Amino acid sequence: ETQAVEAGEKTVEQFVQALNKGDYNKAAEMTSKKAANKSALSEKEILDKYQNIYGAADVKGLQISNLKVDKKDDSTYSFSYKAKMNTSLGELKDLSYKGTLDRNDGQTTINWQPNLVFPEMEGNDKVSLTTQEAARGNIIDRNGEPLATTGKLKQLGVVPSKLGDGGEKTANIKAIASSFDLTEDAINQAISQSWVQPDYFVPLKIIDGATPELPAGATIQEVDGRYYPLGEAAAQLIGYVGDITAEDIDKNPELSSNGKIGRSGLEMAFDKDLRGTTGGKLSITDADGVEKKVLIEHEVQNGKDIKLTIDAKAQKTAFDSLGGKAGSTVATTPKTGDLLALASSPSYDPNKMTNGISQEDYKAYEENPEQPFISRFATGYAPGSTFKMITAAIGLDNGTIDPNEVLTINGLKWQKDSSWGSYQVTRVSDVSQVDLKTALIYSDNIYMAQETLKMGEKKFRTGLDKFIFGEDLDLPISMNPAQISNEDSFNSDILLADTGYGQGELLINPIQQAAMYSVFANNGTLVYPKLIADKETKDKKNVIGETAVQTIVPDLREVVQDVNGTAHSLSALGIPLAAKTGTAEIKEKQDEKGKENSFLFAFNPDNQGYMMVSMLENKEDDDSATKRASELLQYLNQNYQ
Repeated sequence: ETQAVEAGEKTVEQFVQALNKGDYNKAAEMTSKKAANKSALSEKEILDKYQNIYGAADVKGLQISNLKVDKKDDSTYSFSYKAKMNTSLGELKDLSYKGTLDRNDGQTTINWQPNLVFPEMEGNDKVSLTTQEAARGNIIDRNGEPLATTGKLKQLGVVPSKLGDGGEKTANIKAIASSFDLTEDAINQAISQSWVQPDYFVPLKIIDGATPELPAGATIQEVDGRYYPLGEAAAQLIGYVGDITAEDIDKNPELSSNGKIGRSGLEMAFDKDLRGTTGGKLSITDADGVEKKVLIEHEVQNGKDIKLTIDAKAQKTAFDSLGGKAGSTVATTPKTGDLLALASSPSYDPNKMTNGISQEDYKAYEENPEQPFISRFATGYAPGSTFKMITAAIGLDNGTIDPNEVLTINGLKWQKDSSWGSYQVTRVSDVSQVDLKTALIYSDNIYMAQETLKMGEKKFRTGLDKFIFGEDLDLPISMNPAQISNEDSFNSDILLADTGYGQGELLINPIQQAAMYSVFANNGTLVYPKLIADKETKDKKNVIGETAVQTIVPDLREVVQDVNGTAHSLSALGIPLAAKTGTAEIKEKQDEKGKENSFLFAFNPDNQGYMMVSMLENKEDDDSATKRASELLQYLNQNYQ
């Protein structure tokens, strides 16, 4: 009729969680009085020992197993268990702890001994901790410009002794809370931490913006931190870093209990390569410091740099050009696949994200219907009517499209026959006589719809299978493979027609679009995009025939040169351009009225030096991808020959 084991097991479990959370006072309180067969130190000494050892090594995730609590005599119970914990030098597994407990007046306490810090420690043994911190690698652009690196950050903090006494301190803390949007409790918790000394500086917040008037006690210090020079302009590509938490540790035991881990983008994708290995040594020594046991010993390894094909100026110009609207712009050197820019708008501040963003500003990002967190350049979209040039090329190669055949088209709408019900393909300009060249110039959907249907699904898919639908691109960016449609067959004349001018169920991301459109700058050879600068160029030959390319390209120049071309506004720039505009019209079940995406494909047809693909999502009034492309084009044309 005994159930004092219940309380026994529980005490050890309460002691351990107390240490797990760093409440060393609480763990000290659960220990027996100091005496020969009880605790070896007063509770204050005990508190201090854990604070100096466990606090310095930043011990977290202390977890036990095999908890056995057997009784030996009336007022004494033995205990033992296995455990692991994580430190600032990594995990510590296979630890065997053992001890006894004192039962008295209902309560049960721990007969503390040094071996409940670390096993085999005895008497006045000590712990030595040395740390060699490893610098996180930098993500740099094609010319070495920094995209993720270390920077000097403005850190607000207070010096307790300079805060005053009694009411004055309370008045100063109030003022700091106002001027910097902080809580009094937050500030007070921070000043109470044990490492703090009267004249020491205690950090409170990273100041991104001008520095307000500083109240007594408050001060700013420039400190090192991860820094993103392009800020939001490359936020989705690069991602951001955050504090390591237990969950990360569970998965990776080599992770330092305190440190930084990438949360998205390349920071995450290359986190192992960028973090390196933290060095140092945790060991037990006797009272004199003579090494007794080595618990952990690592050699420091600085992370390595990751060099991209990105051009930091193109990236910034690409992002800025989207004017804060929903959209994406991708730019490459089509002959090699180098990714010069990967812009997605809107975006988020990666510096605020890494430096402690409020919960409200974080939700406002995630809840924004325009989704600034998504990587639009890695998200599948219907490619729009720019895709007409792909359908055209396929038709020239298989002989179903004669560039000289002139179609008679009346009005802005057309259906094959009344089996289409109320559906009709729509074009923007009412041009009566339309051949391939005229269809490209005017961006005529009806012409291409008619030609696709004439071609038939079998020939059309035979051309499309030569591209990259279904392929997983070799890039450190998460994405789904492009698709023609949801199933293997369209099983619909309408869907077939629609896919020919780029709507229907096509889903291709801007990077994938750029890969496919590279055939016009490589005489029909497809060049796979690359992001890592040292990577070997990869290509696929004969995706489209040389003759198709040679026929379409001079037509694309007219898209710009011809007074009626849809990209004629770009001819005022006076630079060599082959272009194809497009639109995608998608259905609605909430606004009712459909939304329209606007696109621009452009490249230098004289030197094939650069290529761009840009989308303005849900364009308004007279905005277009084309009206925003001039600055990026000017810059690429000057620099990529």
